[PDB]
Amino acid sequence: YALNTLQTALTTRDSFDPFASTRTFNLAMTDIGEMYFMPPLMEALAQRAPHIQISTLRPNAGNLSEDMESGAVDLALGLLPELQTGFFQRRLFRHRYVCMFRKDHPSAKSPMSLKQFSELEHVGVVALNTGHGEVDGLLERAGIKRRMRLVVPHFIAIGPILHSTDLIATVPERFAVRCEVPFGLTTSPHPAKLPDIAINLFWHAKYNRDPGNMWLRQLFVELFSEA
Amino acid sequence: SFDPFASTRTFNLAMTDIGEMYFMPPLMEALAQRAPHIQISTLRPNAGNLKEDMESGAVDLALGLLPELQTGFFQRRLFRHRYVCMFRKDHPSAKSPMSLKQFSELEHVGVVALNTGHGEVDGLLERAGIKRRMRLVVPHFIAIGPILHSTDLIATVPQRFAVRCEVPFGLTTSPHPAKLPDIAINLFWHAKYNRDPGNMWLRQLFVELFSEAH
Amino acid sequence: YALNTLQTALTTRDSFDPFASTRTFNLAMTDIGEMYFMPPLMEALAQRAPHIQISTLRPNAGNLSEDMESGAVDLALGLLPELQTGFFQRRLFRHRYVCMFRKDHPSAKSPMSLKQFSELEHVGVVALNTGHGEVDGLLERAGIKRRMRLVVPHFIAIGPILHSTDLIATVPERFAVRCEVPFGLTTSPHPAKLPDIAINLFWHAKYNRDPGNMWLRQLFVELFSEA
Amino acid sequence: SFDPFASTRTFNLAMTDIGEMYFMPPLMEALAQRAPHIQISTLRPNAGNLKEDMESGAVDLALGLLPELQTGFFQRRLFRHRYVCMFRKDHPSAKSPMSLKQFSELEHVGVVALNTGHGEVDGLLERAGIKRRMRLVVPHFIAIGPILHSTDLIATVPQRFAVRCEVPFGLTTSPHPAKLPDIAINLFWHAKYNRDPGNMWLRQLFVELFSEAH
Repeated sequence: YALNTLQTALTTRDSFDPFASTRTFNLAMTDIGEMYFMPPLMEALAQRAPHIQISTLRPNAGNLSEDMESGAVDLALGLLPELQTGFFQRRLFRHRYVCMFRKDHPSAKSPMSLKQFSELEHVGVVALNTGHGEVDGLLERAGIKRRMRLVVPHFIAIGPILHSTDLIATVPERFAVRCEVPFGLTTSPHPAKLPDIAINLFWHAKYNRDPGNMWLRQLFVELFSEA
Repeated sequence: SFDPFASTRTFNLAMTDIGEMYFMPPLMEALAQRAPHIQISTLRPNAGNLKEDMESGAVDLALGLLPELQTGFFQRRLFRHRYVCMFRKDHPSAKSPMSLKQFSELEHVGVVALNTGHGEVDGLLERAGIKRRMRLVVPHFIAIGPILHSTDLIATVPQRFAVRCEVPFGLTTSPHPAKLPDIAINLFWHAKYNRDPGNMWLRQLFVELFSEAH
Repeated sequence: YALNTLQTALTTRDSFDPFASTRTFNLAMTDIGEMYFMPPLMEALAQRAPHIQISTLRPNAGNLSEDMESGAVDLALGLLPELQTGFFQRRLFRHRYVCMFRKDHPSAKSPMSLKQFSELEHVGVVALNTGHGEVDGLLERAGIKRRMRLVVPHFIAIGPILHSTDLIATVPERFAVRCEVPFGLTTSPHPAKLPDIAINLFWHAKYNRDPGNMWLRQLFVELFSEA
Repeated sequence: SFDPFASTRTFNLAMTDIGEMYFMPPLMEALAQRAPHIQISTLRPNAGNLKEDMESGAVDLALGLLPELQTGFFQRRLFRHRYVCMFRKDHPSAKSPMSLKQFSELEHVGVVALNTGHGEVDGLLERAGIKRRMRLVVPHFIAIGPILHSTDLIATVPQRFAVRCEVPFGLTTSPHPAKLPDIAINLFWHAKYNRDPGNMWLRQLFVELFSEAH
């Protein structure tokens, strides 16, 4: 603790010029994260730091905690409960779950009732080891019966699937927003009581005062923080 | 015997994220009318052990390149797709067909796509001396559509991914200026299930909707 | 399947006279279940079947599935997702979660805000391997910070604790109802979005047509079913 | 050293359900003013391995009868409580002090309370020839208060449980007509933590609020 903090503060830190910097920042995030964060982020970086490189990865890949300590991963986004001691953290926003289907669905309504929700057919996404993976069990434990026509491991094909079928889906609202116009889809408030999931920004304490890290962090907070 | 309109069976299909985006929408549309009570579920080829799960009937069919699947597996060509180059339709400079000169001047989103046919792309472009300004690297394909919509980035991408993205994200494609090989996409099943009537029927459905032989 | 169903229907079944029956029914249920079900149940049985014996047990005790097959446990109540094939089932109601504290609390309000909820101190109950055990993680995953003054494994002492302190608790609403008057406590709607939990009545298929089982079942449905 | 008013420490106390209901309300009331920033957490003696968890500091103190805790543990008597007999105050016939004759005529809720001092009760009443009409048997004590409130059942119950239930559930007690032994309730700690200042302080708090020596 002590000999580490005093060492991380006595070393000369690498200055950061956003206009000139050529450095690569590595960020951890889920697929929903990638699709939500990267478009506005890359748009902003085009005007603010034109020569940096961004590279993303999923939290499960590599060893996240240790990669963050060594500087190999600069930031992490999501829920990530395993990041505690050694890690600073800051809530960006709360995902609220919502209900999605195609705009010309023959029966689906907004606001959808719990009764209709349970009559209709569904595409589910497993989303293993993320907070969205908890959704199927939350619904099962509320005794909300679901005709599960299709289950997929991840979110990539949800938009296209809902476009061509009468299936409905339970998705984070920021996913639905990135999907409504492109695939011709509406949402409804979720008729089940689903809990929100907090999305946080995490950095290791070694880089709490690194100027480049501080600069990217504050960007994330600037673009994505609702607080 | 196997009756599509009454069957209540669960089929378990292994495919990549491109596979899922490409096969599933038209497949589910077909099933709405042909097998209203079956259940489909997908998984990635790297999830679990694919060979063993297919021998045991946990996984009914696999879609993709999949050179590992040799002995004990039948396979049937479904299509080849080329790599294509993608960008937003109102890109300030990008043109179709795009030149190698422009390709190398412009900024890119790469996707790593590890343990997949699409993961060879970066290596093949390096070895051909094709330099690339890699602004953004991502592991998978989910975010490419929206990223391209909101930036002046360009992506190298399988043609059938581009088919699912062009209209939705307001994008255009160009034939790829680099000499990239085509990717064969095959339907796979274990020998044990070669004559299983339910397998046969779904196999035949995939051929019908996705085979470009004829 | 087939040789079992035809065997369980060709055997003469034991008649049931509620007024005369002297038989012991064994029911599985959680502590919250015991406190909610047993008082009204025993009250009803005093007038309907005065000579039967009831005995309860927790689902984790013994081997529940196998004990139900053999007739050693007659019924089970709760969520119990492990009971599927071989088991009939019927939803009694849905637990909605609620917020509890003493009626003369200096600061607590109804309806409590999410902000106050997170300012105040809490008693938590772990409730391992039940749906109520999921609550702490649901709140953690919504980024709802909680000053956890006290944690207890089970619900027994919640009423008394809330009576003598300024702690608040997150409890099923039927628990709160069995507690409000006795311990001088109010509730508030929960400011967090918590999912309901379904409470079901389960019986094995061997006893689907046993008259005694059928009789107790229909009693549970009669007293406790909100549908 | 150890400073109550600033300490931010977590103490982990093993006790039964009666223990929890009895000790925790007055303990938490005392701490509100004496140690506003500590954290308490409880568990049952059967949960985990108690001996090993106390040696390692996972569990700071244990409250109860606990004859297993011999070598490596100090202990201090806190109180003895008698068994008592409980029923609703407007019971149609039940009287205090209750006779053995009435006790055996009336209907009962028993609690098994396995692996606990209170679990000996059923056996002791059988061996004394005291017959009992056991209408309801439950494993634990949670539901007894409400059950007694809504029925004409009677329960044999530790006196300190009855102390927590009498007024809330509108109940009365009688000294028990059977010859049941008292239950000693002791405070326990591992030898290793005999001079740990934080342990010492909480130990002393328990003695202050719960010791009936003086």
